Amino acid sequence: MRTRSNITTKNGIHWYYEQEGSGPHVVLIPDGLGECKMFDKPMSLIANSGFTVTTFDMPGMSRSSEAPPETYQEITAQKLASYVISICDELAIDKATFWGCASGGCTVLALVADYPTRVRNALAHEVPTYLMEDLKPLLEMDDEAVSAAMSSNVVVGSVGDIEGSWQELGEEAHARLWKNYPRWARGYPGYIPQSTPVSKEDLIKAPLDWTVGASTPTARFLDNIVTATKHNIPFQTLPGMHFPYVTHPEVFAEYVVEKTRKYL
Repeated sequence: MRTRSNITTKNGIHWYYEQEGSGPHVVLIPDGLGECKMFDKPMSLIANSGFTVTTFDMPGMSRSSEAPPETYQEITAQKLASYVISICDELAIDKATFWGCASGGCTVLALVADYPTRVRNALAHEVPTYLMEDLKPLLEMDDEAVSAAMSSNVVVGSVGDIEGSWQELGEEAHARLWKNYPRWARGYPGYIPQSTPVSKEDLIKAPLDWTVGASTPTARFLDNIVTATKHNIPFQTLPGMHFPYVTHPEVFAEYVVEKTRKYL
């Protein structure tokens, strides 16, 4: 039931998307790197609970790399939500549950803020509200091969596994990732965190549950816990850190299907 296809929305982004299952829609928005191979394992498990799961590579990244620059430069949470709604329209996805980590978490919050009608329920994980110190070196590195190396060693710091779950993403996926690192570095950390709608009025326009990785240092996403606690957004930790769908696919699937059926 795992269909793979491509499609172009009228904003010019030539997406690569995947779908599997039948039931209510559950969309898995990738993180900054925009590689939906990271959803390959848990997507089948989420679909096996009776849901149509949709995922895709993000504009300018991986197999969605055929996109205009603005879609991967000076990126805001509102730009990304605009792009996610466009493919959602093209796939007749009327309303869905949205997952998003990091930059994808900004996207879901922007979806709740500006497209609440379209979200049955949102789940955000480790959303950046500020520019993190260990990201600053990556910001405006002109050599793209140095940028990829430096970016890739900041990202594996954020992955919470050192025994192959990162490696078995494949060599094709890690090749696509190698081109993605410099493009993400130059478009996201200097532009997406300030745009994240964590406004008190913006978080309640739709159901939202919030998570942080159980093993990341408290100071990193402390703002996420305070923001979520100050506005009765349900908050919880998942295993691992920044990529729980990569390091803990089964527990991640149970969380996703638990939170979606709770609003069905």
